[PDB]
Amino acid sequence: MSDQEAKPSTEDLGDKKEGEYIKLKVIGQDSSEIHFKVKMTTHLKKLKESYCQRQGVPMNSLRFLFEGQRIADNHTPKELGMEEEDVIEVYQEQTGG
Amino acid sequence: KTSVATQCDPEEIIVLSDSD
Repeated sequence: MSDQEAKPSTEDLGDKKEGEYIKLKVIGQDSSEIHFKVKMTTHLKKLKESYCQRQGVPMNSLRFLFEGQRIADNHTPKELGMEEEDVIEVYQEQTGG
Repeated sequence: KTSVATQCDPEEIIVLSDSD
């Protein structure tokens, strides 16, 4: 809420590159919760892969969702209707890997 | 007067580089 439907934080923070991006809260099945700063229109696949890849998980075994909403590879927070600090849960796609 | 205490940290995953 700035005037209408925006957050008025960009004119304070933004020391990284282009002001600031948006961070999601990833909930892993190991209860690991990681904060990812992706751009509004960033492939949430990348988000999914970052978690899985570094933590040693196969992408076919894990699904990332926004409040139970299945994230697709070419789907981004912008498209799904999320913003900074939104939450994404990890659930099992197929058999464990 | 305040002192810092070390915390225990679980899984730390890194983030990728931004799109858009």
